[PDB]
Amino acid sequence: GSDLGKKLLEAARAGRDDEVRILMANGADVNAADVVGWTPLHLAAYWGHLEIVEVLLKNGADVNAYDTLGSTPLHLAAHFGHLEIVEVLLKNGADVNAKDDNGITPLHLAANRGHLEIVEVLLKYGADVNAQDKFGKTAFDISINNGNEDLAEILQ
Amino acid sequence: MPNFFIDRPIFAWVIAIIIMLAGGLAILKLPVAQYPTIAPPAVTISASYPGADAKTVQDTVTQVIEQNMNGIDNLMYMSSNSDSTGTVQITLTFESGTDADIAQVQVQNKLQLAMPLLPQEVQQQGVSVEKSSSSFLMVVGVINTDGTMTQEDISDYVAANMKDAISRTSGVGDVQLFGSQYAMRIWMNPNELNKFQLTPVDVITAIKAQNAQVAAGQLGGTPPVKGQQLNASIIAQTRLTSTEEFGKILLKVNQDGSRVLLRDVAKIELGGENYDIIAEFNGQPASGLGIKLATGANALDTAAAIRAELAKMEPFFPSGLKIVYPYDTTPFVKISIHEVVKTLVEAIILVFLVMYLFLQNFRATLIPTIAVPVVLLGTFAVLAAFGFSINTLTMFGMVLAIGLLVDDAIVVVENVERVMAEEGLPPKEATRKSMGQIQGALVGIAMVLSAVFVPMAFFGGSTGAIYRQFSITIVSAMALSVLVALILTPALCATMLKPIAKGDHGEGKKGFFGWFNRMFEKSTHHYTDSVGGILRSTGRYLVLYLIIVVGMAYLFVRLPSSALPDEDQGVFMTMVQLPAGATQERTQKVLNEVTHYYLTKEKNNVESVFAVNGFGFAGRGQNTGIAFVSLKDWADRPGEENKVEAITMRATRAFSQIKDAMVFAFNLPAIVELGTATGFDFELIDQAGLGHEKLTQARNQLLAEAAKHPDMLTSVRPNGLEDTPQFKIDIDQEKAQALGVSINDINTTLGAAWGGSYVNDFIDRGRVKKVYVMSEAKYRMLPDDIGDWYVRAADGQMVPFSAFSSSRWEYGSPRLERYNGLPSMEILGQAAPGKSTGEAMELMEQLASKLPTGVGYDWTGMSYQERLSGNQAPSLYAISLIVVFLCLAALYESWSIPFSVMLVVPLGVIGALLAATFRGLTNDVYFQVGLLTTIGLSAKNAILIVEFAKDLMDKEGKGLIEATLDAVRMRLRPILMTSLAFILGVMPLVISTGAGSGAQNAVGTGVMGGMVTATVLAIFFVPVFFVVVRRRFSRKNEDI
Amino acid sequence: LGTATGFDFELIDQAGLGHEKLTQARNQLLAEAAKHPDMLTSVRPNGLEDTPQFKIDIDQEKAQALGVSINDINTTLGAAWGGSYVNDFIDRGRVKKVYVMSEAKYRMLPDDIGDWYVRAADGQMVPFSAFSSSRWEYGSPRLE
Amino acid sequence: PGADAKTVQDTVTQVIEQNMNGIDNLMYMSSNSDSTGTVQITLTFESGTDADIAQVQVQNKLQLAMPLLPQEVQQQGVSVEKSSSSFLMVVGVINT
Amino acid sequence: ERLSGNQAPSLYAISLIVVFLCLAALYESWSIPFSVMLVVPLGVIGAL
Ligand SMILES: CCCCCCCCCCCCO[C@@H]1O[C@H](CO)[C@@H](O[C@H]2O[C@H](CO)[C@@H](O)[C@H](O)[C@H]2O)[C@H](O)[C@H]1O
Ligand SMILES: CCCCCCCCCC
Repeated sequence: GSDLGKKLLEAARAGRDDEVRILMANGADVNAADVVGWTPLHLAAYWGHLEIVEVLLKNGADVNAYDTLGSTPLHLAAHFGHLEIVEVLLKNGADVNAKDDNGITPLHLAANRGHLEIVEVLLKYGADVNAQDKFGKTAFDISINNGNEDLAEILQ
Repeated sequence: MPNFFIDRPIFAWVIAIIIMLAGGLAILKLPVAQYPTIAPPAVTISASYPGADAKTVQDTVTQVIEQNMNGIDNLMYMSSNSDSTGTVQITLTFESGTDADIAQVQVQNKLQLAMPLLPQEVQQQGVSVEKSSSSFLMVVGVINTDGTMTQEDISDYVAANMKDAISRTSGVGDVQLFGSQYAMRIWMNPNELNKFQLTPVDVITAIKAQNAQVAAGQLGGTPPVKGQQLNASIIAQTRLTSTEEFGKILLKVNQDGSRVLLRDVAKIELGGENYDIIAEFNGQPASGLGIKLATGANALDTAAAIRAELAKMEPFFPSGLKIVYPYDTTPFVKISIHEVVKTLVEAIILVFLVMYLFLQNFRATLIPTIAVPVVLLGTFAVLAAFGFSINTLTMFGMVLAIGLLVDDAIVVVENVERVMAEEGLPPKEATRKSMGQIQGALVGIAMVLSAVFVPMAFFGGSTGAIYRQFSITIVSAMALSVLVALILTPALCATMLKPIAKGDHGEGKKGFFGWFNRMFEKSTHHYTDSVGGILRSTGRYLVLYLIIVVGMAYLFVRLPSSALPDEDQGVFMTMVQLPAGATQERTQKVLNEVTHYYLTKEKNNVESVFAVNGFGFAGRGQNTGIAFVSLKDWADRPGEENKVEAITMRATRAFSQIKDAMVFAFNLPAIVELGTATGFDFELIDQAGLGHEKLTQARNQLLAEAAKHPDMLTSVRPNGLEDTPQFKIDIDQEKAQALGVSINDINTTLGAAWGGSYVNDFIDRGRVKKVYVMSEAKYRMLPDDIGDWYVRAADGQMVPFSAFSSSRWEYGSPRLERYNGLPSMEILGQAAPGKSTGEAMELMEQLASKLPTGVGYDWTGMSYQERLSGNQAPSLYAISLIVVFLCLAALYESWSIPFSVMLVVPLGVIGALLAATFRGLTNDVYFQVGLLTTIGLSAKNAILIVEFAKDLMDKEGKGLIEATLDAVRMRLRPILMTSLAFILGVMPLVISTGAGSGAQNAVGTGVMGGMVTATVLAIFFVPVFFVVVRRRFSRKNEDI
Repeated sequence: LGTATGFDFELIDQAGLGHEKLTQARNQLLAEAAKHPDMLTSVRPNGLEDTPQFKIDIDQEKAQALGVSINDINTTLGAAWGGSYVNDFIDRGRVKKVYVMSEAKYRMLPDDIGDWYVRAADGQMVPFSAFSSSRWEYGSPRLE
Repeated sequence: PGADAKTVQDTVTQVIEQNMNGIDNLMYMSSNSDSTGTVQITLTFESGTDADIAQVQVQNKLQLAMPLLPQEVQQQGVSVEKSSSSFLMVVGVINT
Repeated sequence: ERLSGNQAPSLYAISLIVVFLCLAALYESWSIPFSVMLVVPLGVIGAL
């Protein structure tokens, strides 16, 4: 319950790159968490603030930090098409096969929204193509259900 | 007319008494209110969807209703809010002067044909259409001192045994409850439900079946058989009346033969329909009623009527139940009136003193003491004829006019006292000659004054509505004043005034009066000598006149303009805003800190705090709150330190070390039904189906550019709430079908359990109320509780939610805004110190055009009104100036001489501007009407001077210089008398610090400053104007 | 305008007392009004008096035990004894209503209740006498 | 149709009555609910009240209680009329 | 009836005052009007 921790969370969400840098120098906790378990790196990934993702990882932020439902920055980045952020997270040792409480992986979420570029990068970093969610669904199954043939070809 | 009534003094009296009677009768039966209808008429469509989120409300209710809001006349704009509490408000604002009855019915008629498209759940709650443009008369608070009743217990009694009886009280319009009547609560237990293989669906089904009112016909019903002996109603199932009866509802019979009753799977109690609002009054549980005033209803009667009707139920109340008044606008209206009446009485006894100083007899001093009151009374009868009310604007309209009404009395009585002393004619003959000189001018003055004030009424919007109150009031009183001056004051002059010896100016008297008469005679000689010298070198003073026009023009641009001044009304607001995801309990801790502070550190000033949890002006929900701070009477709050503006700043500063929660105290605006009035009101609109997330990006992009210009723009902020974490749950349709679980059973179980469901009605102590099913609190708090809930498959097995559902955190809006049927975000802000709102608006437009393609904008509220009332402002000044010229041209029978009068305008303006600029006030409506009444009175003085001068040149064939100097000598005394009486009349208004002093200061200061300069400058410049104007514009006439 | 002679008084229940207690209060006022024939004359109620009503209770347990839907019961009782507006038809080019109801002779007396059968889930026909009881009780034919 | 006084009162009359507010120039409201399944709610307005404005304000309030009424009552049609007017004549029709 | 009760006397008073003021203007006198207004009961006694 640190004041500077709450400011960083709000600052990293709105995309204040310079205010982050200042709060980092002032000694604000990089791994401060919401009520729902979101860190600044969660928010930066979700809203697509690349520089802040790079700045937070440079100041020793947990790249594999997980929320109360088991979702990581990579889950959010991969889901909502932030390709540049997916590359940076994976370059800083992000768990490519991270399972949320539903057994959903970055590859599932990327496949769900038909982000071909992100899917191909996740596969390059060794994403388990046969990984099943709690319902036994693979990325390929998701692609077939959505009628995405281009994406189905890649996972076959 | 004067000659006729000089011979018939009793006829004159009869007319005056009839006017007084008509006035006094109007005063009794006229509606009294703080303000009239200023705010443009507005109709609000209110609907609720219990359990629904902002987007569910928007996409099933708001958009559907909005798409059918067309073919409606006089619609300016439409705005809507859809929030996380399942509430929607669509506001349709109509043009000023739109029939509010016609507006409401045209909206209702369009809504009525969208009703079948709305969800049944929304229809059952009832979709109200109301006139929202009206303001709160008072708020009745209800508490239980015994501490026996909870918020829900109190709210029920107020809803079922008060709300209606209050609506029936004389002059009462709209009424809104702080809570709800009792609803029968079924608090379901998922453990017990699963244990007997049951779901919320079975509970709802069982309630509809076993809580039913059945029509069963009659014994011997029609058509009957012959010989039938008995006719009797058949009574089958009737609505349940108690928690006991609801508990006995048989859900199922087990195979072993045991019974599952509703009380075996649920807790059963009387509770609220809704729990999203917690109201407190000095920390203790409370309900209440927000009462509104009806069309042309007396506010002082309605207030007294309710207080009397509530005292009639005092014995009928249960033990402890006490009525409190945390918000009432009646006490401020009574003072606002009493203070205005005090000013009118003070002004009359001041005219009495000034009339006895100059004329020095009690017979002459009574004529203005009779004529002025007659006109004031008569005006009310005229106001009653136009359908106006006794309010702040019409009340101060008479205060601002008193100078014009007092002059009409003095001008008549003085001119008779002059003629008698100069010529030695008897009173009756002196009045005939005296009235003969002024009669024609007084009629001409009326036409000129009309042209000054009448065009002020033809302003559009809310500013025009304010202006029109002064326009009609001043013109009405002025018109009556001239009528009374041609009927009564001549008759009274002829009969009451005693004769004066020829050449007797009271310098033969002794003591103080003897000194004054000798002193003023010398002063009058010195004045004519000073003017005589000024007229021999006019050229120099025309350059001095230009310096005043330039000086005026400079002060006019430098002086900031305001709407209306802030007032201490014995109330103010404290808004509470906790961060995203903040709970009811956390918000209640902050309101308790705020409540405690006011009852502790402001114990001497504050009477009560009405804390409201779950409602704010930015939006509503668990992270928002408000506190109505009710102050003690002004009589117990002496000094500026104990005023609303001082307590406000003390509180806002005291709420700095607050435990991460935004808490600001602020005073109410003059007209609350208008809101703020300072700054601008911007709408950012999505006009290409971009989406809410992209509209936020564009909003953030605009706010960042607005922060780059602190020079021009200040406090540019969004009015709405920010996106909050939402718990998104996905149903797997395949796994649901695989397990044989109906998607309807799933969504009904989730919906009814977590959201709550309105099943049907029951009868609580003879009154129909709602039955709600919902999960008991402890089984619908956290995500892990989702797996406690089981649905029954076709095969009879119980499947948990965890089997066929996944969940994740996702951001979404707790308050979705729309403008003109498109997604919008409202942005507030103001021009920085020095800069004008017009300049600030121009910048916002240029910033808005840099935003992404598909993003547009529009102006709303006071920005829409200003942008509209701009092109008409200059034309109405031009229309006024042309008609004044044409009136003066007809009076004097000349195209040139009118200029000699119209040049006197800036002489009064320079003083007002200096006085207002010196005292650091603003260019508000009170200042602006103050200029017109100052310019009007200065113009009237110039008209009477030029009349006398022109009369002498025509009637007696005198020279230009002789006639000019004769005129200014005759017209000095009456000018200085009116000026002095009026300057003293408005002196209490300038030094006023009490209740309603904000308005009094705005009236008095500009008038006192303006009158001082107009008085001193005009007596020297008016003769200069006539001489210069007559010499330049004339053929071979004569200077001899 | 109506009558115009005399007065028009309204006695109001303002504490959820109930219809039976409002009558008691009304009777108490009319009795005191009769004690002053000097002042008041023909002080009478405008409305009707409470009449015998045939109150029928459905046993929810026995209904569920026999597999008889409470909806089938209330629809059978309602439509038969009360009558039910089903839908519209076209009589000589004009739209008019279709009503279902019991023929007079099967909805006159309490004993006729046992003539009416509802079908259970199992397909058997259950009479009203199986799952219902009845008694005489007073009630208002005109609630003001 | 088929409903008793109390069934009419507690499903129709009370529901309509609870929504009869925000109506201008209302002196008093009275209602009858009878054994023939009939309800009459009478709203009497002040002398000089515009009867057209009175009817429409009542209708508008009734219209937003209609979804709360039993389907059986809605199907029969809920009329809003100016009852203050008097009978000009009664036409009788017979078959000789 | 309960409503139209407080206004009954005032309307008689308003009528009486205005009649007096009308007669006062006609004859140009505050006294002579009384000579006319005293005739009211002469007609009333017969009707009753
Ligand atoms: C000679 C110069 C002319 C000056 C006159 C200017 C008149 C301007 C003010 C007129 C206001 C009087 O209007 C009248 O006010 C009183 C209270 O004061 C109100 O009366 C109200 O308050 C009183 C307080 O005693 C209560 O008893 C009463 O139940 C309530 O109705 C009337 O409803 C209103 O009709
Ligand atoms: C005619 C020459 C004298 C001019 C001066 C007159 C006095 C002016 C005082 C304001």
